[PDB]
Amino acid sequence: STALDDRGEVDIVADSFTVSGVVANWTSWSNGTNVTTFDGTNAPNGGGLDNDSGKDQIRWGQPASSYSSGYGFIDNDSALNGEFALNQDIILGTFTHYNYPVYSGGAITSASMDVAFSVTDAHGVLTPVTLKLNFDHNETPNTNNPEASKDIIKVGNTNVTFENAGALYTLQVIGFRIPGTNQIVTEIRTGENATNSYELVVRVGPGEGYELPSTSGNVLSNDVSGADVDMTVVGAASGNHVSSGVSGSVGSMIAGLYGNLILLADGSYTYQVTANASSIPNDAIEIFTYTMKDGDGDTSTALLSINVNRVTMADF
Amino acid sequence: STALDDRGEVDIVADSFTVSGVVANWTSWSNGTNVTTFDGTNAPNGGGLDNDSGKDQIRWGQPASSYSSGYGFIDNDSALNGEFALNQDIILGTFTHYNYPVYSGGAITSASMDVAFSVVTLKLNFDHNETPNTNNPEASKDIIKVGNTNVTFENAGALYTLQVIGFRIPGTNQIVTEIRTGENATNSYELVVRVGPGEGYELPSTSGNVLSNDVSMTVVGAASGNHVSSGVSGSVGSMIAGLYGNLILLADGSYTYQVTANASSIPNDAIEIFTYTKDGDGDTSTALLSINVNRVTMADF
Amino acid sequence: STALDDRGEVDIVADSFTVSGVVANWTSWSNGTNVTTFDGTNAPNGGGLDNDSGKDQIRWGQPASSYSSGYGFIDNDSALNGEFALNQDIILGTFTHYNYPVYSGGAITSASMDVAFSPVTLKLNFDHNETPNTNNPEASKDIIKVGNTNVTFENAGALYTLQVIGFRIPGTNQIVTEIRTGENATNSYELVVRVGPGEGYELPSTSGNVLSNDVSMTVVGAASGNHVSSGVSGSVGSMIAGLYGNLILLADGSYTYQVTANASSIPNDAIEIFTYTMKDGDGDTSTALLSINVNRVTMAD
Amino acid sequence: STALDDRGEVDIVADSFTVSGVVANWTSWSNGTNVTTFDGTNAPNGGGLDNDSGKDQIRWGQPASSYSSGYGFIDNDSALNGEFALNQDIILGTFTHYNYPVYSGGAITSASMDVAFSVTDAHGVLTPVTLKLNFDHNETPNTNNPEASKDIIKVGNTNVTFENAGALYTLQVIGFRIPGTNQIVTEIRTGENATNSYELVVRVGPGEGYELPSTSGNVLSNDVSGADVDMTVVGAASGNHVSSGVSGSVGSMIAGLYGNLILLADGSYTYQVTANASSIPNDAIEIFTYTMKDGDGDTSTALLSINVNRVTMADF
Amino acid sequence: STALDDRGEVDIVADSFTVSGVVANWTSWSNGTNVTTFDGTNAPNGGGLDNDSGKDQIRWGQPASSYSSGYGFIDNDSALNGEFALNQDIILGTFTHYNYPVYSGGAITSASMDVAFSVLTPVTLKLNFDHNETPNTNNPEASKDIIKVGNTNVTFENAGALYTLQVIGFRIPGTNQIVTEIRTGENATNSYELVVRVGPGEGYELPSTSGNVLSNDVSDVDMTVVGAASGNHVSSGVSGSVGSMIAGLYGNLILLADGSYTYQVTANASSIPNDAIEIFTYTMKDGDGDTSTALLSINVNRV
Amino acid sequence: STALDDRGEVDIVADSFTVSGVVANWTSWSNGTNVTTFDGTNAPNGGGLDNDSGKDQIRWGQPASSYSSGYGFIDNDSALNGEFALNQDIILGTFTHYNYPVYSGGAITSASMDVAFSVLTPVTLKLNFDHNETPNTNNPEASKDIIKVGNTNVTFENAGALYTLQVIGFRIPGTNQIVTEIRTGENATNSYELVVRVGPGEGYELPSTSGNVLSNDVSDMTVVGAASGNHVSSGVSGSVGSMIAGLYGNLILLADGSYTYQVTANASSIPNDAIEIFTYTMKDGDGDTSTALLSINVNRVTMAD
Amino acid sequence: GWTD
Amino acid sequence: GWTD
Amino acid sequence: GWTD
Amino acid sequence: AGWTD
Amino acid sequence: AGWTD
Amino acid sequence: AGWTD
Ligand SMILES: [Ca+2]
Ligand SMILES: [Ca+2]
Ligand SMILES: [Ca+2]
Ligand SMILES: [Ca+2]
Ligand SMILES: [Ca+2]
Ligand SMILES: [Ca+2]
Ligand SMILES: [Ca+2]
Ligand SMILES: [Ca+2]
Ligand SMILES: [Ca+2]
Ligand SMILES: [Ca+2]
Ligand SMILES: [Ca+2]
Ligand SMILES: [Ca+2]
Ligand SMILES: [Ca+2]
Ligand SMILES: [Ca+2]
Ligand SMILES: [Ca+2]
Ligand SMILES: [Ca+2]
Ligand SMILES: [Ca+2]
Ligand SMILES: [Ca+2]
Ligand SMILES: [Ca+2]
Ligand SMILES: [Ca+2]
Ligand SMILES: [Ca+2]
Ligand SMILES: [Ca+2]
Ligand SMILES: [Ca+2]
Ligand SMILES: [Ca+2]
Ligand SMILES: [Ca+2]
Ligand SMILES: [Ca+2]
Ligand SMILES: [Ca+2]
Ligand SMILES: [Ca+2]
Ligand SMILES: [Ca+2]
Ligand SMILES: [Ca+2]
Ligand SMILES: [Ca+2]
Ligand SMILES: [Ca+2]
Ligand SMILES: [Ca+2]
Ligand SMILES: [Ca+2]
Ligand SMILES: [Ca+2]
Ligand SMILES: [Ca+2]
Repeated sequence: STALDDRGEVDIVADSFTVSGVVANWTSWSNGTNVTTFDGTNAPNGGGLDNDSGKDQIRWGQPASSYSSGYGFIDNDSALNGEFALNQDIILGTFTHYNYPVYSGGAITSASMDVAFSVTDAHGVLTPVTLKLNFDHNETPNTNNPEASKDIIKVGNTNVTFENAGALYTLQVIGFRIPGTNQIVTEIRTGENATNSYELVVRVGPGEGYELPSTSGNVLSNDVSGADVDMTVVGAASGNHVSSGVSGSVGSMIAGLYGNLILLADGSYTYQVTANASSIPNDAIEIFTYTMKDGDGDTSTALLSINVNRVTMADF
Repeated sequence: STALDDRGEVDIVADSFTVSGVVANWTSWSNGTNVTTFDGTNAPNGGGLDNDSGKDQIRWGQPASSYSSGYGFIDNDSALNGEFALNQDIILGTFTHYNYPVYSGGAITSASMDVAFSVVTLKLNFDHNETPNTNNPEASKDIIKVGNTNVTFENAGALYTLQVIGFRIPGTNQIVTEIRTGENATNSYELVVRVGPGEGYELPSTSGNVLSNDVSMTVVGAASGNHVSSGVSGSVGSMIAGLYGNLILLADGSYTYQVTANASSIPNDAIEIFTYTKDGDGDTSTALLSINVNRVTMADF
Repeated sequence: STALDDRGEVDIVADSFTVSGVVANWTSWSNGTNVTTFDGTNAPNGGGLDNDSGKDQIRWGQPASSYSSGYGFIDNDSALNGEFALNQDIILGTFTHYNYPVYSGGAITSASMDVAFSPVTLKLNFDHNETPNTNNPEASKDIIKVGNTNVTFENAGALYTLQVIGFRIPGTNQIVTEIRTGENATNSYELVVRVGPGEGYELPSTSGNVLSNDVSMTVVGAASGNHVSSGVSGSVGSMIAGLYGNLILLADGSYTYQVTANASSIPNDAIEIFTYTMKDGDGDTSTALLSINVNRVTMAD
Repeated sequence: STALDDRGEVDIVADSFTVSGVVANWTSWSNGTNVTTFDGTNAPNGGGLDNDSGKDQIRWGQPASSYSSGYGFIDNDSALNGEFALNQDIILGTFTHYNYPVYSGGAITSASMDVAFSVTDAHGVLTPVTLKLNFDHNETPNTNNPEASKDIIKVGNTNVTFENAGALYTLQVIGFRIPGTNQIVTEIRTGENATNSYELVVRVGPGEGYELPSTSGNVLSNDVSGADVDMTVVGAASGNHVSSGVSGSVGSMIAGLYGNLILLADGSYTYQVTANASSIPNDAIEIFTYTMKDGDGDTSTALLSINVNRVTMADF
Repeated sequence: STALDDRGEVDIVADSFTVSGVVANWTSWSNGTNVTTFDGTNAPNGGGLDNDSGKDQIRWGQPASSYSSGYGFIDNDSALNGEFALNQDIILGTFTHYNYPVYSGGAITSASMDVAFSVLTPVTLKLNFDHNETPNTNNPEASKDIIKVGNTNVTFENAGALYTLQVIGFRIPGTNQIVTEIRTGENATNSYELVVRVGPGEGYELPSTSGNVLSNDVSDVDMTVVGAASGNHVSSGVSGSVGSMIAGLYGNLILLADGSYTYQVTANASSIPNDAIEIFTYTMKDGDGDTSTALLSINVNRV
Repeated sequence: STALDDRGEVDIVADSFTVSGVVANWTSWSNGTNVTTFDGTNAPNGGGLDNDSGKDQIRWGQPASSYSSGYGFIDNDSALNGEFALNQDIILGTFTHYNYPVYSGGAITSASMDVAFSVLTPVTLKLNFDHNETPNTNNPEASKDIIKVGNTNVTFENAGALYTLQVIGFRIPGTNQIVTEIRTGENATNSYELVVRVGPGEGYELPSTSGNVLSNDVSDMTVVGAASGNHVSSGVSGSVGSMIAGLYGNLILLADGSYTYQVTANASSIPNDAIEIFTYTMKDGDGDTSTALLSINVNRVTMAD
Repeated sequence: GWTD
Repeated sequence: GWTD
Repeated sequence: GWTD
Repeated sequence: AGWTD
Repeated sequence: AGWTD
Repeated sequence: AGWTD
């Protein structure tokens, strides 16, 4: 019995749209007293400045100690330099949670913000696109326990599909990130009398929802055993470990250079590209090792090699 | 450099379906004690009457002081007079939150109500938070969250969607998607829905670019109405309220206009007028964006 | 005036899919301290054993009294014996909520688990509320919310959807979508899913109108079974339980019947019988039957 | 030798209970297909209306021609006006047999109906009494012979004992009666595609079973003969027939005004009050004549006069 | 381990009442046409003669071929000679079923006869009959008509104590079999003795006694009855019949595996001598598997 | 006018007797040809086996096609494990009807079987059967043979108090319906569970309690609604004088407030601290309505109590 | 002319 | 098509 | 050859 | 205590 | 009493 | 020791 080398390939669109500056507007909220929305200012609790007249700030509550609570979203227009890259984390802006003590009952329970922008094709055709974001808000009753007193925001994983040069793209909310970290969260917790700023991360790719590029296969399909022996995957790992063979991790998420592998005992696998397109070179290959066992109990090891191919929207 | 007037148009289906009386049934809930559902009665906590045998009331909890908490939905069949108008706020009924103090742990966490009718079933979902009661009465309020669910159905070969908008205090204009109700209190709200063509509900809309026909550029001002004498400054990228809807116009001339008004509020020959005002030299010019808001029938769509 | 007998038919796919053992992995979470994921062990708080190396356990918090809180999902591979039946409740596994007292602030707010099998992956989502603990033990319970997620996949050229139904106490019939668990306790629930044809999961259903072949009209009564001798009064627009599913019949004769039963519970030659009574403008009543054939088909169709 | 007049007396309780409306429920049955139990309606085969929500109708079988067979019991609450009289025929209701042709095998073999009603208990609390009725049913296979094809019902002579003001009483089923007739039957025969309605007759009286009031005696006890000339009754009759004397009917049932006499050759007799109490006046006396013969062959005639005394329940 | 002889006793009242001639009257019936009742006559279908004026005959139906169907009851006054013996089969009379073909639908479904007699205390026994005049076909067994008699009774007082007279059933004369239903062919008559018994108390019950044979046996204890039989079979020992009805001279024994027994006197008192003893044998087995046999001797005392 | 909650209670004896294996004997029958009785065997038509020598089988008729018709009763000694529970359905055994075609006229019309056991005190329950071997025709439903079992009983003494064992009837295994007559096709057998119950007193009676809910009401008053469970929020309409199923038994409540509640459940199904809850709505002369609860304790008690 |  |  |  | 929600 | 959130 | 969730 002998395990043979397997080969696969996955395409990742690596490309960019030309886009305008983005404009954020708080459009709707439920409940709350003294709710205001506005374009950010350098007033103490004004949220800071942005290049537009959209109302990027929202506030609520009668203050019990100083300022009103609320949210603010400062766009990333400068650094985005007029471009959205595909299959690439995009910092749309920085979302700040302003949590202050307000008299109880005075806060919203939910709210929604529009982010609008135009998209140019190669012929100069502009396509207006609006992404809607939704937030559930829990201004918690304040007690002597400061962790329990934190206020909690929940961001929905909303998206928008739009057309460009005759094909569909989807922009999709991923979540919130502490700058300089890699963890995305979908809920934020903020202490009273504090602010909390997070990058708001989105991605855009082809099709009607956003999906990480992926490929699937079966590594046992080409392996060799007597007509009267069944084969089973008993080991898997990132990289080339053929000398040693491998044990365990069957059905675990296995991190490679560009993405993750799951390989099941019956040889079926899915590989998913999680890396930013910018991190993926030309001639990119992802290598895994697996070990198979046959009915006799004999083991054999081989490689699964998956070409990560950078392609264009036009060639997709 | 010269700004040139711009024209656009947007169609709004203005029409109606013939429909039956609607029938509401609480079909499912999660958690809770002493949970009952029933057709409303004039018992004290019975919810009031409706013209059908659907179970429009739900209750839960062991009462600590008087009554059980729950929800009730009294349909608006009488005033709807057998009709759903398109792109028009519809009061499907009145939703009442009965919040009473019940022994802790006794309340549901969620529930679903069906609303059926002939032209179809709309499913509504509710998350429920019966909050632990303390000396702080605002913290002690119980909270309801309604989902923005919908149903698509066919009529004369085309798709329509009925969509939940949310809750409204009667005689007000604000829609909310969560309700907060004090203990030993009831809270009644209109439940607002809309129906229109297609597979989801979407407000009628149109898009364009006002700089496309201008002569030389950056938009530096926008406003509702005709302000050509003065020219305009600011509001680029803000939501600008007109008579029938809202405009957003960006610095590169791209705009979207969205009809929010009830169709009933939109006359024939309806036109929405905006003004906008700069070239590389720093010279300014002002012109108008005129949008027809056309009432059309389902057939003419 | 005379009510005539009606006949309907609803088809329920009754077949099975050959599937691998399933493998669960906790893939993502938000917030929390000391979060770990792992393949279950027979350590005290290790969750128990499963036949795979997927990380079926998640734990969090700095314990204040003994153990960390978390979740665990033990698959049902043994009893599922390599098969998913269509339109049949499937116990995918047993989900346990481990709620212990952890120092405040230390728990996740949400998390997501993948369940893979042959290559199809169902994603499950959970909102978590580790509530601040007080002297009120019901208020101190921690709450889990599971989403009704699904996955569509292809087989022999046609689409199937697997869909999360919710949580069930074993040996009971109630599905919930939220769990409440006391502090220093565990809570285990069957996780129930269903799979059927198409791009979402939908219970098989059929619709009609019973007055269409009547001779002369308002439906004034409806009931399960054959009650023609007596005639029937009431329940117009209520959910009427039959043997295999539910009927709603409105006053204008329109009805929907929905098969809720597990396919296993539906014999060959299965028929669902209802009775209705009609009233005409004269005030004269007449009663008849609505007979709906529930037909077990194959994926082949 | 000389026959001497004889006397006797018998008490009949004549009195009434206050009672509620009665409520009938079919509680159980054996065999049958499509068996339903429901409150009566004015549907064609619905049985008619009654003032309560008890299930007074039962039906069975798949109809072969129109309707299902069954039974229905419409109470007599209106005319009973809240009262049960003692030792008095009571029409509890009207029982109808609905016999239709049903596909063979589809009918019950038996069934039971409860009839419940309130009567004040030891403390004056209105609490219930329940009479259980039992029916054997024979839905006969239908042929060209219509008499053989009739379906047959048998009702049991069941009863219930209950307490009132410290003294027990027993309501008892007598049977079925064609209205306006006097014959009670315990079985009914009904043609196919027909209905048959009958009064259901019950009686209530004191004690642990229902028994017609009765008295016994011997008429020869006070008659006069020589020590060795035995006396024998050779005639008996209703009324006063002393002028003529009487011959025959010794040991026959002899109808009087209020009841029946049997008098045997050795002088022993039993008299039983069958009349409704309502038919029995004050100062009611029942008169019979008998003729005696002694060993010599000499005959003598006299009277047996039995007072029928109406008494209350207070009197026991 | 050793089985020890067991003794028991049972009393059977052996005695008689003085009674009058009995008088039968058909008092009630349900359904039927041309229903008549009467004192029997020597007319062809008149039932024969009896010493009284009670109506001992009943008839029904429109004859299709000759006579009407019905029932008749001729008392046994002559041979009873003024006496009812206790715990003794009594032929109260002879019941005849007259089954003739009558036009369909014409027969009763049920009927009731009184039998009155002095003991001087008047007593009345009520008898009940269900009647099935079956539709006649080419199958003569299916066409037979069927009578069912109830096992009714009457309790009455004598010298301050209660006696019950009880219907046992019907018997073909010169046979030992009692039945409670009769089947009679069309155009035929069927005569049966009507058998009753009277004894002390509020219902009639065969005299009986109960006990346990293992109670005095020696063996820790693990004893089980494994055999039983009528008579003395100690030499051989007995195997089987545990829990079966075992016929003795005067009655029946049932003995269970745990030693409990009931013995019931079925014999007519007339058949039971003075110094009557009923003997049975049983074999016991202990936990070791060792067997032992002994006797159960039950005295049958006439009182 | 105001309806006031009402309380009640009912005791159900929950307890068991120690009993021997039971022994069945066919003792008597009327009519029939070639009638035999015997202890069951594994012969084809022998009825199967039981642990005793009682004659549990009876047969009759000249066979026209194969076997003789008859009855057989296989006791349930193994599973009963030496115990009779009170107010609890007891499967005494399995009764099988063997219906074969026999030459016409050859079948019994009736028969009786004794079932004896010790409690030591022997006890004997007598069972009675009416039999109708119907003439066979082309109509197979009409040709079925019919059995009727009587609802007989026996009272016996234990530790100075009376108990009654009572026949309930026949049941298809795994179903809940009791019947008192069986119909069996020709050339077929039909097996059922013979269900009995035992409880205190001189006849068997389901535990029960009675009362009046209007007695403590505040005001003419009339019950206009009743239902199982707690429906006070809504109030209730209808079902006055209907049998209302609860968890453990049935309620009938009349318009004048009088009610009877009867425990039908097996004692095994009744927990400690068992309570049965009903709702009723009252209407006064003004036409005003008020709703309240009737709460009944169902108390498990021993024979000693 | 049926008979019983 | 027998009936009862 | 009738049977029951 | 009898806490309420 | 000056409850804050 | 301290606040627990
Ligand atoms: Ca390979
Ligand atoms: Ca911007
Ligand atoms: Ca700005
Ligand atoms: Ca801004
Ligand atoms: Ca705050
Ligand atoms: Ca807070
Ligand atoms: Ca322009
Ligand atoms: Ca309605
Ligand atoms: Ca209503
Ligand atoms: Ca309703
Ligand atoms: Ca509350
Ligand atoms: Ca609260
Ligand atoms: Ca697994
Ligand atoms: Ca494992
Ligand atoms: Ca695992
Ligand atoms: Ca916790
Ligand atoms: Ca907690
Ligand atoms: Ca119809
Ligand atoms: Ca005299
Ligand atoms: Ca009534
Ligand atoms: Ca009624
Ligand atoms: Ca009724
Ligand atoms: Ca019929
Ligand atoms: Ca018939
Ligand atoms: Ca001994
Ligand atoms: Ca005589
Ligand atoms: Ca004579
Ligand atoms: Ca005579
Ligand atoms: Ca005849
Ligand atoms: Ca005949
Ligand atoms: Ca009350
Ligand atoms: Ca046994
Ligand atoms: Ca045996
Ligand atoms: Ca046996
Ligand atoms: Ca047969
Ligand atoms: Ca037959």
